[PDB]
Amino acid sequence: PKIPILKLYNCLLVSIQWELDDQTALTFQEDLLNKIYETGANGVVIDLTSVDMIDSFIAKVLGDVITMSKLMGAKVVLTGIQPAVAVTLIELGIALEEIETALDLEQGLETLKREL
Amino acid sequence: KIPILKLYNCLLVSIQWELDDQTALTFQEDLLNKIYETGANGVVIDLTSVDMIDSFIAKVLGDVITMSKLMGAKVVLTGIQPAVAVTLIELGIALEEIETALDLEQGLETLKREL
Repeated sequence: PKIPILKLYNCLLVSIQWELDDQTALTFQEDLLNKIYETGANGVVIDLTSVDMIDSFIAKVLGDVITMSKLMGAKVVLTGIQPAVAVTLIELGIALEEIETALDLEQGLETLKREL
Repeated sequence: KIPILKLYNCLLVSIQWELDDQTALTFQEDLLNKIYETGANGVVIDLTSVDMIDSFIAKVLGDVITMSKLMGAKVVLTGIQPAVAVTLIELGIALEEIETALDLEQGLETLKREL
């Protein structure tokens, strides 16, 4: 079940809306970077509003895809992190300081535009 | 399930899968619910990645557009492929009422302009 990526002008929009799977997150990390490279988008906003909990594997995947996307030249934003997910990100801890984070998808896109 | 994004007062659904008849009704049921929950005035359905479609799914696509109008939301279809265009015409669903655009951004633009 590939997770979709939306291209809106110069931004990539992602919304995860189900329990993530180790095998799925790896495909998502693989797919997002290709989409950045194929489209040359300036910014990505990843929505985890519908993600109840995550594992350490996903946490590392999520942290790496933020770091990798920035290297390819795209500023990244996370939105909708729930308390359960926030705890696991802190506990590894993949709460990278350079994580620009937002409360909601709209706000993240707003923050994304003002950064650029 | 098919994910649906909410940007301000608009719904963006992109179908990057291969949709069977089972998924289409799930989509129809979920989209009409999403409008009612969100209070969205417009929705953009991107069919750019849909290689082909069948007559049954064609019909649900036409019903979704017309049903969402009744709820008060405007529907724009984007990225329809030639193969899909043949099937849509074949059923006769293709009406002047269907508002359509080439890609998601143009479809979203057409939406804001008419609201």
